[PDB]
Amino acid sequence: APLTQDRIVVTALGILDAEGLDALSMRRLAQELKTGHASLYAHVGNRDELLDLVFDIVLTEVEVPEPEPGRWAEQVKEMCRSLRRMFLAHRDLARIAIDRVPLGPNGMVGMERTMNLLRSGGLHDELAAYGGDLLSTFVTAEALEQSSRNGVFADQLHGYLKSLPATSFPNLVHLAGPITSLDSDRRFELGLEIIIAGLLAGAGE
Amino acid sequence: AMAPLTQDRIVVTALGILDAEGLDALSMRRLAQELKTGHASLYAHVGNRDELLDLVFDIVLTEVEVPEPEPGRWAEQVKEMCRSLRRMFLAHRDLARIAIDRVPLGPNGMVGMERTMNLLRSGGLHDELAAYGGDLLSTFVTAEALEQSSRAGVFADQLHGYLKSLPATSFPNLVHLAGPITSLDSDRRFELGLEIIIAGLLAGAGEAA
Repeated sequence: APLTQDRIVVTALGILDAEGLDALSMRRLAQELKTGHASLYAHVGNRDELLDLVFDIVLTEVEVPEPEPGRWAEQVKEMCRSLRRMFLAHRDLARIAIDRVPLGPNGMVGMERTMNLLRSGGLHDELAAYGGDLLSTFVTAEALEQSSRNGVFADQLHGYLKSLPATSFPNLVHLAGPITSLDSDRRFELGLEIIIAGLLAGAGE
Repeated sequence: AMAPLTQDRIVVTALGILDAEGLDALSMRRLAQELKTGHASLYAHVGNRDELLDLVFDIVLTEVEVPEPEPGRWAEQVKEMCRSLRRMFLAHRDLARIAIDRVPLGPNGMVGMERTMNLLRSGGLHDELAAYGGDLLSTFVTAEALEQSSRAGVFADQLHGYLKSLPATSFPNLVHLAGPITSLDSDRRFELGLEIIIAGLLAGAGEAA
């Protein structure tokens, strides 16, 4: 097999999947591929450059539906859920993403389709452009937080808040559970609805 | 001259280093040098570098003003409180970097959170929406800040020029939206995202009721 960018990225993604981001060093990479450092660099560049490629390669997993009449909110949700699923299937991938702009080949194609869908809901240019950005940021941040629970810290945070003097901190005592605790699924759906409802509001008539 | 060290004098000095020189310049050694004290008395007062940063984070939160609820002005008061948080980050180099992984539950943080939740609930938000909304608002403000600081006028005109000169037959939306996707000034992005989240919160409180 000739060394290629795509072979390097497949191998890199496999290490990441089975061992996590910290295990993906260029030294480890070169060693797995049975190649030298110079070849590695020539094909993918430095570590951050390689991670840009590994991010783009997994974006094929995100499906943006073709717009349908009267289904805009559900379809935008379906797209955000597809992005969530991508992160949940690749450990530490949200760590790579939380940082980056999805402008590689698959990212471009996906952004074109995303913007098609968003504009189709009647969103003005700035709203469609910024709303795609906000939704992507939201999804990535939530996936990162879920991955961060994969304990008791959140539980000690609960006891602390619950035992505050209720006369001085009535809201923190009362909301002690929701503030510390929320299920990943429920917070994702809540945040997704909030952003979608607010985009619709901005769209107006 | 030299007064016994207090926690406050130490933190204020640390924040000064951060403001002028950034987070990497702020080591315990630099801090002890700047205070002209020994490392025992520094550590007795503020612990390790991570504990110090928890303290620097809480001290600047004094700057965030969360208003007492005013009936009929809910949406603009939430904006106001969010703009105050943004102001604070913009004032303090590298501060969103410290904030991003931290829960603001020191003194200033906990009071700020109480007042925030007071304001959110005063708008008729049910418990989960109030609690989650507070989080989503702080998360959004902090992310924006991290990135107003992570920006440059070159890179955007490159990305703009890539998008703008894409085959219009292939990428009609990317070509047409090259400006917004690439341009958006910070103020504009900030206000749009604020509008969006506040409308969605009211929308959620309104179905509720």
